[PDB]
Amino acid sequence: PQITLWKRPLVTIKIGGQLKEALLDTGADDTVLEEMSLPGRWKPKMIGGIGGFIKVRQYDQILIEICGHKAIGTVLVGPTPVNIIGRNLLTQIGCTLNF
Amino acid sequence: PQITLWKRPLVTIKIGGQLKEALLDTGADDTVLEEMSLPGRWKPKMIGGIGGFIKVRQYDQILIEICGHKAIGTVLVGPTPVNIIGRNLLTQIGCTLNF
Ligand SMILES: COc1ccc(S(=O)(=O)N(CC(C)C)C[C@@H](O)[C@H](Cc2ccccc2)n2cc(COC(=O)N[C@@H]3c4ccccc4C[C@H]3O)nn2)cc1
Repeated sequence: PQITLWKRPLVTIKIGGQLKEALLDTGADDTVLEEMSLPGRWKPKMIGGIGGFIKVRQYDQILIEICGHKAIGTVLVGPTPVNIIGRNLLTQIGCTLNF
Repeated sequence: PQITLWKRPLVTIKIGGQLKEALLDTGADDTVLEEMSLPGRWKPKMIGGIGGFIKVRQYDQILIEICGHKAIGTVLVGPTPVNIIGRNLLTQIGCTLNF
């Protein structure tokens, strides 16, 4: 579908058998979720944004369904104040910007 | 035009008679630029992101040209590490998300 930007581009995602809401975010290279229960191993990480840096857990090859589109890829989990879908998954679901 | 997300969606902008590069960013409600010389009055402000909060200067009704599309609107200026175009201007240039 097409989505306009008069409101936040929020979508429903399924990950780890849990349902969540997340922001389609073209300015994020990576996908970052608030703390949640995930299975398997993780690598410790740091990412920066406006405001300063956060330590996150990098999870690889995780399956995620994004407004019904499956994707598999890296998901970082940590103190973000908003669930964010970044370019690493946006490309896999065929998402593009048009103006 | 259409832009895919395998790379950062960076565009050229003109603002205050200066040329800059900026990130098309669907997860930003507002437009935020690194420190720059702007004319006229500004209001003091605070915005939050991943990482913590920043104080910014809110400038209103500023003209900005975004990859050749004019827009007029609020522009926040401050310690952001990347020039960001947010939804308040993305809608004015007719930008949309498609998947
Ligand atoms: C009040 O109006 C606002 C306008 C913008 C923002 S935002 O914080 O800038 N925002 C939303 C966010 C809090 C989820 C937009 C978001 O796309 C930003 C863009 C950004 C990126 C880098 C610096 C400042 C702004 N965003 C992106 C990410 C996650 O980013 C990454 O995937 N990692 C890269 C990375 C990793 C280490 C160091 C620097 C960077 C730059 C990144 O592109 N978090 N927020 C908040 C309020």
